[PDB]
Amino acid sequence: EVQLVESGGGLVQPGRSLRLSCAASGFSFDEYTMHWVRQAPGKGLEWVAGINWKGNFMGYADSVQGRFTISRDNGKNSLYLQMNSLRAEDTALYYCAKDRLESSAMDILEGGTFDIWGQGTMVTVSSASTKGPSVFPLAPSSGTAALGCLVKDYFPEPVTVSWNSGALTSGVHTFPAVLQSSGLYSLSSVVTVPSSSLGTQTYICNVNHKPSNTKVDKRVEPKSC
Amino acid sequence: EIVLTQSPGTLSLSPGERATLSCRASQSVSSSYLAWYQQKPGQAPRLLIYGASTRATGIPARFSGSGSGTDFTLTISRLEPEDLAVYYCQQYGSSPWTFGQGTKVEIKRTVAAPSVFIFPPSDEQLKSGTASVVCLLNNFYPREAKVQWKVDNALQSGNSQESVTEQDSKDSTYSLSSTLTLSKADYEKHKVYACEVTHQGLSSPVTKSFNRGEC
Repeated sequence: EVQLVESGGGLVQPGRSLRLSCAASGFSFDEYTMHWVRQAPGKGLEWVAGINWKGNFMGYADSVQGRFTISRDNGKNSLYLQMNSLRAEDTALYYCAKDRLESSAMDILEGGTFDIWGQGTMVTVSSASTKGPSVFPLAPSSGTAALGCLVKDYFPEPVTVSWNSGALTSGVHTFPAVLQSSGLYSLSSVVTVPSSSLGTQTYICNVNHKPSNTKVDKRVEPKSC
Repeated sequence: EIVLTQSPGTLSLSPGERATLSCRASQSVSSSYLAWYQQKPGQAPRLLIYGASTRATGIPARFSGSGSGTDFTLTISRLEPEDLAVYYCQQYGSSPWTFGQGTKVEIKRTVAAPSVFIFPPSDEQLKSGTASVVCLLNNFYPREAKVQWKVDNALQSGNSQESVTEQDSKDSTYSLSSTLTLSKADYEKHKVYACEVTHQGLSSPVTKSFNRGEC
């Protein structure tokens, strides 16, 4: 089975460096032009750099010239991207991508369609410091009720939410995060339930924010008066 | 540089209907070197078409491409549910290779009015100076909805943000949250918090509300 697996992404301050790698298996890696293609959050795709099978012809997007370096190790079936002098605008999910064309050689960077892609590795360039979320209950009250958890003021993306350690999945909505004017992210996760269940059943949201190693379990129960 | 302009921004189509997606280039794309990709949320792009008209291996026959020069089209002859995605065109006739900005294909279904819920700030949040009030719209179609905040009957502006889910894979509906953010100081100053919802599936707007500190 064909695999491309990227790694090396993370949060870095502007001006600093990162090195991405893409490890390939399941095909003759040393016979193809390989590429990096990036996708800024909410945006479209942009070719970043490419390198021919032999690794002697390479090309770069204008925006990363002088800053990024693509290279390959055919013995390790691996592709790399050295990224120096990172800027906020370099923030993106970085995909490793295989060219469709088996190489015609004559030593050139060519091709231009990508038929196999990795899952991508996320790069965030910012002077903002990692910050874990505060988790607040969205309590139900008064035949369907709703409850939830507010996951507020964290950085950077992403945060994941489950309910009852994965046991509650139907009726759940975990919303896309929004960027607040503070520069921090916030989202809510909700679930609709039969009203009668409010007295009978326990609801706990499980919040994970990997960048800050923040794991929070918040029991959500009806409010009284 | 070759700029690719896709249209429309969004297509809404019932299953079985024809999807026609356009890609226009700012200069001639040499040798019809134009590709189309499908991208679903959380997933990497998938190559559908290359050379303007050639289906990639494994791609269903309902996908086809045509065109040359500056005008190209992707056609899905009869839309399947799983075709909900963003579609991107890409030229590789001239370097640097460039992509269009995408056309989103969403699935049309019958109108469904949202159920609406309102959440006051928790006492835990209140203990530290900020109050968030949340309005939830559940399981609705179409996407377009108006969600207005009223505080003691005064309509709010500029102090709320919305977030919308992707279309449900099961029932093709959306859900939406609107979040009103106030300081704890002015939160405690007011009594009646309401979200008013206007939607095609509602004969008149629906309001959910709570009275601060009450039950």
